[PDB]
Amino acid sequence: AKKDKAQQVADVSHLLSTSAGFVIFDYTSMSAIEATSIRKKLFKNGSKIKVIKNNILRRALKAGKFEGIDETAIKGKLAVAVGVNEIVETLKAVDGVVKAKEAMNFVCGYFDNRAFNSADLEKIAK
Amino acid sequence: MKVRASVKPICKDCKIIKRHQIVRVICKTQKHKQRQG
Amino acid sequence: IAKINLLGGQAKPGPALASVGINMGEFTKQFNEKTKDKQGEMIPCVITAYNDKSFDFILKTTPVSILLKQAAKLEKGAKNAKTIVGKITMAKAKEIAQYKLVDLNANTVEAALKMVLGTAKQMGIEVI
Amino acid sequence: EVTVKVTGYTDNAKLAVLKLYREIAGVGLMEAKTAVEKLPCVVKQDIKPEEAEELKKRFVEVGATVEIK
Amino acid sequence: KIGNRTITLDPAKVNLNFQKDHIAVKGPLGQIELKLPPNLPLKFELKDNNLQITRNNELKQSKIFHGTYNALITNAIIGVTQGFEKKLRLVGVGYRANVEGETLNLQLGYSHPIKEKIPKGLTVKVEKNTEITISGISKELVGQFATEVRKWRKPEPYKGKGVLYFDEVIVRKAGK
Amino acid sequence: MLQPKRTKYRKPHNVSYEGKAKGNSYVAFGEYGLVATKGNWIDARAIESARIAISKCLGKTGKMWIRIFPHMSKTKKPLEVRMGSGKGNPEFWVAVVKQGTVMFEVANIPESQMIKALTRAGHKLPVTWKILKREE
Amino acid sequence: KTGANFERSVQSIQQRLGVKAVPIQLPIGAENDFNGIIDLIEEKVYFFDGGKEEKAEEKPIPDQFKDQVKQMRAHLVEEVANFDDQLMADYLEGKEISIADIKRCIRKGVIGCQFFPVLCGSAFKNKGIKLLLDAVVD
RNA sequence: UACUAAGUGGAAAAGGAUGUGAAAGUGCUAAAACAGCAAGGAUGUUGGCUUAGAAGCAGCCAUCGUUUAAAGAGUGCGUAA
Repeated sequence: AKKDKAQQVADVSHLLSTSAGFVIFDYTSMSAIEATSIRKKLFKNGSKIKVIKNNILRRALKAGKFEGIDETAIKGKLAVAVGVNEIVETLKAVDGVVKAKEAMNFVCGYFDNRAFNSADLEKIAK
Repeated sequence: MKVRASVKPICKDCKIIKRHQIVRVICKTQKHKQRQG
Repeated sequence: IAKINLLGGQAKPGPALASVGINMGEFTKQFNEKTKDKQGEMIPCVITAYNDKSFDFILKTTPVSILLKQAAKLEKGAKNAKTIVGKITMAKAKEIAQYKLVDLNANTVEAALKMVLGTAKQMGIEVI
Repeated sequence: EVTVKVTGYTDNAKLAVLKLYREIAGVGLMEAKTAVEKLPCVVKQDIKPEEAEELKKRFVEVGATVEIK
Repeated sequence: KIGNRTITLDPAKVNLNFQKDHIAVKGPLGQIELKLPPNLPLKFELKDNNLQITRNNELKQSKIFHGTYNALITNAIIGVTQGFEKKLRLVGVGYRANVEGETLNLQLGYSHPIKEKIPKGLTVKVEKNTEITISGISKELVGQFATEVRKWRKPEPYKGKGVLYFDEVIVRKAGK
Repeated sequence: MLQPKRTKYRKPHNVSYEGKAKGNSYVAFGEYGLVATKGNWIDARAIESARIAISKCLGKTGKMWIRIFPHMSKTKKPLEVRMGSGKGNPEFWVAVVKQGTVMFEVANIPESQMIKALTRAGHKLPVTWKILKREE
Repeated sequence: KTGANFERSVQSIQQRLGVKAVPIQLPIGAENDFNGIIDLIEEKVYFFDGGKEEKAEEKPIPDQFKDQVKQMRAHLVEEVANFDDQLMADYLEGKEISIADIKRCIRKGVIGCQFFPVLCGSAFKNKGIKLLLDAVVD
């Protein structure tokens, strides 16, 4: 119920706090085959790939001590690449996937909490 | 459009309409539709 | 798009594949020489439905859904899971699961073994 | 993927190179001749290395400058 | 739901006046007229950039009124600001159409000439002999007119030859 | 089809089906059951038609029990005869059911196919059937 | 006749058989407006007769289809370019080859089964069969 | 004071029904639940009898697992599979 919602909000907020790097990106017609391909690209990598509920997502990023309180966790299939622990490999892989398609919808987040544009991200990661 | 006395949904689409206060059973196909069933 | 699985001895069989828009001799020779090391066996192929359709065909390793009969040293894949047909050592099953680990959604050898057990459920013989 | 492009001809065999461009897939006289009249012209793309290797083999057997990847 | 269906008003040129039997909608695409039924327990209040309707009682038919009149107002607005159109694909061998004045006459399967009258507010255009576009003024008028056009001949499951609405498909039946 | 062994008298009263359930007034052996909302008479042919319907829709397993056995019999007075020569000629056997009587019970292949089979059985008899579940 | 589409025929021949059939002459009209032929070997020939062929109307090739000829012309000699190298030299030069020469080349092709010509006409309308007879003789 | 939409009243049933109204309950949700819509809706896997193939799904017999938020040897339609 909502108590479990709050408990999971606290858990994922703590996970985000200890894993300072986390970036959320949405993409059009999210197919299962391409999701499997990108997930297999992050083999044995802590980052998780899913879509979580928008309400619980906004509550989590509210309680996650992260940039913003409720900004973009609405209006679209909220694909989430929850960066966990090491997020350099995750950052490079998700950015390569972003450049792979026509354009991936930059929702929010950063590689270690201090927002910069993705053009800056692809060059700092390099 | 069949005539019966016990309507039961045979196909996926076997909906009913009391159109002009007269009951017609209709289906996506032209065969499974009914009348006064 | 459909799935296909046929003999590796020759890619010439299959009229549906030749009618996609790719020359018969093209994929025939290409597959037959890409499987020249090991052919004359059942192999699952995958191809797409492209407009130009010059060559968009690739193969996969030998299917593992009823292939445990190869490891079970028997044939006649059972319809019903009522009796057991034989025994397979767990070492070989785990080695095969690792051998097919990279292919599928499984990310560790254990998940591939779970899938092997799931597909062996029907056969009547489980991972033993 | 590896492709092959025909550079400057040898023996100036316009007929022969036109037939070479025809034998790739069974193209007609008009399009093949227009392609040949342009010195840079790709034969085919999206093919495996072996068949492109035989394509280049024919191209060097007939005789012409050959550009490949 | 539709009992709670907000209709935004565009007073740029689309202005609505109410007579309890005639609702007039002025806009760029001519003018729409809605024949309000008599003695309605529903109040259709116009306001700033929005239109709100509310029943003054609690009746089963009042909910149907709430849905239907909201639907009618929405259709009137969209018609007076954009209108509606249909694309008709006439799949045949010798089948074709051409218009003279207000009479569209046809070359179809009968040995008899075919003619039909075109109502006002429904502009038809025949680019190629087998394609027609019908830009209507209301979904009711255009739908009924399209049904009248297709009632002469319709495609069959054995063969598709007739006035397709450019969005339908047929099945295949064995013709020996 | 289902008849008694010996009959000391072949000619009882005509029959009356009035009254409420006296014996077998409930379901006591199955998991689902069928009850009659009105007292009627069930002859051999309809009983066998219902039984074969149940057997066909039962599948491979399924346990069924009738709460009664066809006991009563009917007589037919000769046709095109004038009034009064005795009684009728003995005829088919029949079972009497009263208003509100549970007649049949099922188990083994549960409630989905149970209700399907019960409908199959009841669609052969004039009685306005009523499906129930035996409670434990 | 309804359904007699020139494109349908000239595509179906190659799809079903692929015999490199060369369409020589071009019609004028589509099953109702059929009124003559755009000759390739010679100038256009109008046929106003709806039956019982008696006269052929010699006319210059229509302007809007000159290019329609040229492409096919640039193919037709090219289609008989598989017989000699001098024809290819002329094609490179762009020099026109004599109509009699290309006619004999098509004759050699058809008798040798290298290719086969295609002509148009309607039996119920009797248009352009004199062209067929001329081709048969030549 | 409730009901009517059948002129039921003002003849009849086997039957069937989101007909109407009332009552007794049972769950979630304004964070926006449900309907619709923009989508995805996947792999081992075309499991085997067999239809001069078993292939998702003529049918028949088993009737699981992996990632996922999601996917059922599949929910069905439908295809020669």
